[PDB]
Parts: sequence; structure tokens; C-alpha cells
Amino acid sequence: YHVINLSRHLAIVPEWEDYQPVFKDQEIIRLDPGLAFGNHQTTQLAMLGIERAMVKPLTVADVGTGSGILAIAAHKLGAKSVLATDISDESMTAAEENAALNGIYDIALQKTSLLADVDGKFDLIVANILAEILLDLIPQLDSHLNEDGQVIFSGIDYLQLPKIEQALAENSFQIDLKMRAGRWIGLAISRKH
Amino acid sequence: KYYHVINLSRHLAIVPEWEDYQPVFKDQEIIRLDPGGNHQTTQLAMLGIERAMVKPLTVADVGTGSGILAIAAHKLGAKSVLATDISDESMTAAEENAALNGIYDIALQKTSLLADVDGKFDLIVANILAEILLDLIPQLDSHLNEDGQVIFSGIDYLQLPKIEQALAENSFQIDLKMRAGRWIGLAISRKH
Repeated sequence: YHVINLSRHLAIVPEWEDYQPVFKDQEIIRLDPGLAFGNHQTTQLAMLGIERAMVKPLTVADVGTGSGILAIAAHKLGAKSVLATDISDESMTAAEENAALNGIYDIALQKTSLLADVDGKFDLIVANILAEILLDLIPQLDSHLNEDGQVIFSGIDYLQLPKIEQALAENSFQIDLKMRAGRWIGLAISRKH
Repeated sequence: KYYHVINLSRHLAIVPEWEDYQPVFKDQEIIRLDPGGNHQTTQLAMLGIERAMVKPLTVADVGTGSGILAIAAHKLGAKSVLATDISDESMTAAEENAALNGIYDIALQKTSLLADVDGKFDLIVANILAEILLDLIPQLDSHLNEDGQVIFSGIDYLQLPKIEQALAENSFQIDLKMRAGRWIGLAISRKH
């Protein structure tokens, strides 16, 4: 373990480290490796999408939050609100504890599969999860997305992209930005316009 | 043409010199431009720069045009920035746009690509036609520091296979490929 530089404005650091970034305004996100949850490439793709999308405070749902990394980054980047969801107790623990390590106590957490039983709508839905689960998320997006709502997917293997692209088209979503690092794909998504 | 605010990212917006813009986020940097390639290719190159600038890097912006990418790199905390173009009009625009943002230490050189450029850089940025990028590719090695990175934008997706070929032949690899509409941006580094 050491510092994972994601961008000019984001680095990830293990909780024990005493790290001073050369850029004083580069945000440092502390994570506890002893807790559950990831993939550095897919995290970076999702983060670049969030950096692109967050031109004003947006309401955010981070689906399949795992360690909470993306929910935490969204909060630091000025989200209007953040809901983080996952299926496991240990994700709920990791997200809360990792948030707290970064001095954040107001990220809302819900133990739930995808967006089942999530009442509100959001400006930004973010999901770094495997493509077969994304396929189940796609038909849920519309009813949980504000008008002008945007979506960021990551964790897509390149071989899975046709199936993702077809399901997005079928649900009237377009891809504004496609990113590929190694075999991994990230997408910035909005309603067909 | 008419020019409006271009909201690039959380940390950057491009604003026409005259336009009074108060960003919602207090710390979203504003780049002022007179008048002010296009939106899409600029945004891809910017994402590349945002990803790459994890510490102060020495930067070369090739085919600078308005000087937008040179200025953005400077604002994101580049150690130094050299901007090149063949055109006298571009040299003027880049100088004036830099001054409009209170920047006076971007180096400017009127030259084709990296011919006549002495020295090497941590980061080479070029948002230009793919045909010109093809000529730039063999110039990269001798102008790039070890662990140096290269950002290309301005590629139409149909012209990508020839760029990929020329990069491979010059012992470069693509770390990140970005596509928005028909436009391609690339983050590039030395192979192994």
C-alpha cells in the first residue's frame, strides 16, 4: 500500500499514512484496508466522470458503494446530497467508517439491492459494479433520475459493452462519453436527446 | 460567432472575456478567452490533463491555437509551460489570452510541432488534426522525460487506427482512450 494518485484533485491514501500532497488543494481520501472493499482503473474512470459532471451541486446516488470511495469523493466535490447503497452489512460499515476517517458524517446509507425501495430521484446516479448487475440497474434508472439527470457507470469489461450499449438504447439513454483503460470501460450517460 | 460559458468540469470553466460569470462553486477556476478546435476536443484534452497533473509537470502544448490548453495546464499548477504554433495569429492570441488570465510566464515559440524545440517535458499536449499528429508522433521520444506522458485530442474516430499504428511503431502505449461523439482523446506513455 501507498498513495494512489487518481487526478490533480484526488488521491487515495491508506488510513495509517501521514501524507502531505505537493498540491495543497489535492483532496486526500483516507480508506481503511482492513475493512471490506477496489480496482484502481475502474475507480479512476468513475472519478473522471464525476469530475466532469459536477459543475454545480448535484444530488447523488452511489449504487453498490462498496468501500464508499465514490460517495465520499462526490461529497468532497460539492454534492448537494449523497445516498450510498449496497447489499452487505460490511459495505455499510466500510462506507460509514471510511466517511468518518475523512471527517464526513452526513452521507446517507441504505442497505438495499440496486435502487429497490429508494424513494427519491437524483441528478447523478453513479455505479462501479459488474456489467451483469448494471444490466439489472439500467431499467431502474428512469424512475430515479431527475430531468437533465446524468449517470456514470464503471466496472464494464470491454466484451460486455455491446450488451450495455443495447440496454441503454432500449431504455432511451445515450452515451456522452466513453472511456477505456486496459480492458475496463467507463461511461457518462444521459437521457436520449 | 456567438460565444457562451463552457462548463468543462468541477474545477474549470471557460468564459468569454466580456461575460460576467459567477460560478456556483467558489473555487471553480475561470479561464477568460478572447473570442473563445471545438468544445468536445478541448474537453477530452482537459480530462487528460486533469488525470495527468498529480504534481507540477513541465508542459509542452503543441499547436496551441488560442492557448487554452497551455493556460489550463498553468492554472492546474504546471511547473512550466511552453506553447508552440506555426501561426503568428496564434502566438498573439495565446499571449493575449494568457495576460487576460494574469499569466506572463508561458513560453511561446513559433515553430512547426517540436522542430527547433530544445529540451524535454513531463507532459506533451496536442489537440490538432490527426494528419499532423502523425508527424508529431516520431518527435515525441526526444522531447519526453522518463515517465513522461502525452495527451492527444482532435482525432476523428475513423483516423484512430493509423494513430494507434504509428504509436506502436514508436514504442508508445495508450493508457486511456476517451470518445465523445466522433472525437477521440488519448493518454499515452512509453511502452514498458
